[PDB]
Formats: sequence, C-alpha cells, structure tokens
Amino acid sequence: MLEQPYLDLAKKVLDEGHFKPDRTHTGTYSIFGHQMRFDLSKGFPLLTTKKVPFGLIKSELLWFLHGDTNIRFLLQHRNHIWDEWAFEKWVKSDEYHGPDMTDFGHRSQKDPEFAAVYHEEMAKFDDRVLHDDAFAAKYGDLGLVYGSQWRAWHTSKGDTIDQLGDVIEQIKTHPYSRRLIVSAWNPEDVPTMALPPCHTLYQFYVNDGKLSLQLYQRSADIFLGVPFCIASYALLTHLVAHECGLEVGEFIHTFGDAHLYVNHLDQIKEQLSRTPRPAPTLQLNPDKHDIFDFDMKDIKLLNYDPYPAIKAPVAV
Amino acid sequence: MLEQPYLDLAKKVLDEGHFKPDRTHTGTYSIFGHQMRFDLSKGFPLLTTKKVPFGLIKSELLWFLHGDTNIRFLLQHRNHIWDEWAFEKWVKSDEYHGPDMTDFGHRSQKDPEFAAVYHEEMAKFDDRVLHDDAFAAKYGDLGLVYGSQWRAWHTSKGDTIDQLGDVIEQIKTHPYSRRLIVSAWNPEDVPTMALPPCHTLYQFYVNDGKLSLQLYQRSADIFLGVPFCIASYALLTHLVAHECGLEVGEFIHTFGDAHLYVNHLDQIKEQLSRTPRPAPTLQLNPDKHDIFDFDMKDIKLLNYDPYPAIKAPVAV
Ligand SMILES: O=c1ccn([C@H]2C[C@H](O)[C@@H](COP(=O)(O)O)O2)c(=O)[nH]1
Ligand SMILES: O=c1ccn([C@H]2C[C@H](O)[C@@H](COP(=O)(O)O)O2)c(=O)[nH]1
Repeated sequence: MLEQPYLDLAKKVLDEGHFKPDRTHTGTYSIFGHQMRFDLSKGFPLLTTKKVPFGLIKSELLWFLHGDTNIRFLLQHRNHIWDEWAFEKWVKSDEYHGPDMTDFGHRSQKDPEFAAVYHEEMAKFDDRVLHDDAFAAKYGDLGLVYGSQWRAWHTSKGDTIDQLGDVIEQIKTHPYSRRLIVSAWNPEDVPTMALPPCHTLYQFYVNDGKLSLQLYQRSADIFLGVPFCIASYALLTHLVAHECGLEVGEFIHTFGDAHLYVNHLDQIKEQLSRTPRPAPTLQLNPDKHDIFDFDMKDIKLLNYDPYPAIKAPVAV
Repeated sequence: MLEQPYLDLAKKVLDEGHFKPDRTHTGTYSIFGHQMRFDLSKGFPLLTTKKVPFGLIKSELLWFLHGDTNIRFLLQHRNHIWDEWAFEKWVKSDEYHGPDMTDFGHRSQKDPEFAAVYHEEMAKFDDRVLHDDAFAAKYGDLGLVYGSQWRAWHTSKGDTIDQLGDVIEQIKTHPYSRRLIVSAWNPEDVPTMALPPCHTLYQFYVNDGKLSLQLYQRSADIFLGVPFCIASYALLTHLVAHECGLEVGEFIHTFGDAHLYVNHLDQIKEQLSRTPRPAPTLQLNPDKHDIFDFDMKDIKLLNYDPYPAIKAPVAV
C-alpha cells in the first residue's frame, strides 16, 4: 500500500530507536539515516490513516513558488503555520507595547490563563499584518525562508539567483543532467536563523520519460512533520513534471536525524492500529502550465478517504 | 562481510539498472536514490576484492583538511589525481606555447602517438608547478575545491568561513546538534565550474557516545569512484572522532544518480567473482590530536589483504 513506507519508519523508530536529548526539552527516540520511496504513478502519498489538511500543504507550497516570504499570503488563506515566527519578531520590538511574551509558546501550553492573552495579541498581529501595509512589510516579511532560498539566493556581487527557475530550464534542455539540484542550506546565514532549513536540498532526475525527486531532510518529526513534507514534495514533483511535459516517477525521501518525540508515543502507537485505505489522486489544471502562476483552484485532490485526525501536542 | 553493501550496489545497478545517456559519451546503466551503510566499529571499508591505493585516498584527504587548493602538495606526494584540471587551465593560456591540446584527455585514449606528446607536456607542467613558485601560485592553485569549500566559504561581506572547523566546535559543545552539516554545494559558483561537487554535503550525528556520518553524493561511478569515496569519508569519520574524543559509529552513504559506465561492465562483472576478505584496521597517532595538523605518518592501515588491482579505462 502506498504509505506503508511511512508507517514502517515509525515502527522502526519505536521498536528499534535510541533515546537522545534535544533543543526543545521533551525528549526523543531517534535513528540516523533513512531512505523511503514512494511511486507517485501509483497514487498520492497523502496519509489515509490520519487526516492531513491538504489545504495547508497546498497554500504553503504555492507561497514558496512565488518566492514570497510574507505571512500575508498565508493568512490570506487562513494558513497560520508560520505566524509564531513573524510574531516572535514583532514581540521583541519596542514598537511592541505591552505583555512581554517571553517563551509565549511554552507557558501557553502549561497555563490556560496565558493561552488567552497570548492568542489575543496574536489576532492583534495577524489582523494588523492583514491590514496595516507598512506593518505587513515591516513585521510580515520573514526574510530567509524556502521561497527566498529557492528563488532569490543572495550572491556576493549583489544579485539574486532563481535556483528553482533555473533547474527547470535545465530539465527541458538537459533532462539527463545530474547537476539538477536546489539547495536551501546557506553557510553564511545558517548561524543567525531561528530555524535553519529542515529540508536541506533536493535533486530531480529524469529516468525514461519520467521525473523523480529525492529529498535530504536533516531533522524530521515522524508524527507531525513527515506527513506534511511527503506531500509538499510529491506535489512539487507533479507541478514540475507538469511544466516540463514529463510523466511522474518516484519521490525518494532521505533522512539524517529522524525523531519521534516522547509525548507523541501514545498517538503514533494508536495510529499504527489503522489499516491504510486507497490513496487519493492529484488532478491539475490541464490548461495552465506556467506553474509559477498556478493558483489553488488549479489543483484538485480526488478520492481522499482518511481516518479521524489525531490530536497531538507540539513538543517545545 | 563489511563491503557487501558495496558489491550489492553494483549487482543492483547491473541486473536492475536502466540505460541512460550522459556528459562523457560512453553510456551508462543507472539507478536513482540509494543508501548503503558501513559500521566502522567492525572494520575499515577499504575494498579487499580489488586493490585500492590508500596512499591516494590518504594524501588527498589531508590536502582537504589544510584547506589547500594547490596541486603542489599532491605532486609533493606523487598523487596525480587532480592534475588534468590544473593542466587544462594551463593549456588554454597563451603563456601556454605550443601543442593546442584540445580534448587531450579524449584522443590520447584512441591515439597512442598523442599519448606521448601529451604526457610529455604534462611532466612539463607538473615539474614547473613543482619548481617555479610564481607558476605554482598562478597555475597550480585550483580555487574552488573541497578544501576551500570546507574551510573558506566566501561570504557576501568579504569574509571566509571555516565550515569544518566550526562543526567540530559544535560536536564538542553540542554533541546532540542536528544542524552539524558541511556543504560544498554553492549556488552562485555552481554554473562556472569544470565539475561542481559530487560529494554535495555531509552531516555528522552523535549517537550514544559514537560518531556517525552520512554523505549525499549526487553522481557516482560505482567502479572507479565509489571505492575511493567510501574511504575518504570512513577515514574522515575517524579523524574527527579522534579530535572530539568519541568512539566511532557508522558511515552512511546516500546516492542521487549512481552509475556504471558501459565499458566497465566486464570488469565489475569479474570483480563480483571474488569472495571478500577480512577488512584492514585504521590506526591513528594517539599522541597527536589536532587533526588539522596531522601528517601521513600519523595514520596506519593494519592488515590489508586485497585481490589484484583491476585494470579499467576512464570513460570520457
Ligand atoms: O517541515 C518540518 C518542519 C519542522 N520539523 C521539525 C524537526 C525537528 O522537530 C525540529 C528541527 O530540529 P532542530 O533543527 O531545531 O534541531 O523541527 C519537521 O519535522 N518538518
Ligand atoms: O570522487 C568522485 C569524483 C567523480 N566521480 C564521477 C561521477 C560521474 O562519473 C562524473 C560526474 O558527473 P557529472 O557531474 O559530470 O554529470 O564524475 C565519482 O564517482 N567520484
């Protein structure tokens, strides 16, 4: 079944892991080095044994492709995945006036009185960013994010480089190129980043008329992130394969440090109780092809039939 | 047996490959995405079923660690692996006076009259680089090479960054860091390089008292390069594990596009006839620890017992 590789990753990390400490202080069972392989021609790797919001995987990807960096497009789409970043910044500015929210996303999960002041100032932020133009530009832009590392890699002679736009040229004219790589890992910026890239780099490869993509993710959360990531990329593999006029091959997911947090144990353990169902089917607008200018409407997820979503706490 | 993972890579590429064209025009059987895993505590992954020159894997690595880039240290050690690069450059300079050696390393393998003029001007070059200081600096420096990408990553504010020297700091003070990565893939320089890095990036990871390293090599030659590379890195894993005071774990080799050239088929096919022998054993100078200042003498390969070396032509 499509997703078995994924469930097998979790058993392996559970009944074969190794406990180790980490940045957030919850704890983890971890393993190092792991390849997993999905055959997109067989289906779409959106988990069935747990309900994943394609809405979120979808709007975030298109944000990326525009080479955006402002949370404002996401908010525009009710997508709040990246707020806690922009916010934190806003919070540590004296233009921020009020409740010194230090470790806001820490205590808010142990103290319900704070979970209200916090979430209040958040809708302050997100509404301001939504409405005050000068704010959206000042506090809404994140800066170095996948979109800018994909389509605006800052050089040392003052210019921007469109990495993703370029590799796509090479796929048409040199489908056999073994240098078709996009990297988001930048040495000079790496030591001044809230969170240096998890999805470090990817490489496409055109087998006989088919396009494949391999990902190297240095740090993974089997439970909360891996289910999302598998789809951002299986989606990206189609989008590109669309523009270049190629059929679709495989998605090869490779991990450095793959972890399962302590307090997620009971959930993954329950999720394994389920028996996978037939995977959905990605449908794309056959009229439009210039992927950089695709829009939500242009994608369709046919036949998705998932098990209830599983409640789980962010380990922080 | 230690090296089986490697031999199994070659069978897989042979009795399960896919033919595809490429840069040099020989031809290949290829596969995409592959992880292989060696347990350095069990031995040293220098192939036994074929004789590999540890002398070469060794001097090239130390060159790297010094953050050198001049072929002059290698020549100093009879190591000629990188000459054809420096040379080519020298050749396309009008200071080069004489035999316009276009595609020298092409025709020299189909025409034995040329294989003599060529190899003559080569010893011209290598002797000049060995002796004429201003030449060694002018034509002997390669520039962007593993040594400079490891220890002098050019930033956009005029400075050099010691990537490898830094990760090593982090291993001591944050052995559990999941951001311990060195990358040699640079977007802005990539489109003006004779050969952009094969060994794209590596990441260390400290499991319970043990150090592990995973490599992402975008393009491999199962026959001629993979046997060398497995050892540069298994060697590097020990060297680092030496300085940081850690035990040694595993070497995880991950490939994007792994190929076997057409005209190498008969050789690999013969090499598989052999039955692996017990692997050698790396011994390091217990007195010295500052790896950046190690020297040949400080390494010892105990108990190596290899099958005859196998003759093979460079596909070009
Ligand atoms: O798409 C994503 C984003 C984040 N994370 C996780 C992985 C780790 O839990 C943490 C990053 O580890 P450090 O870099 O902070 O060590 O965020 C994912 O798994 N997938
Ligand atoms: O350490 C090394 C150096 C080179 N190569 C090979 C791999 C390919 O044969 C060629 C590089 O492929 P392209 O980047 O040129 O497409 O050089 C190796 O396998 N290992």
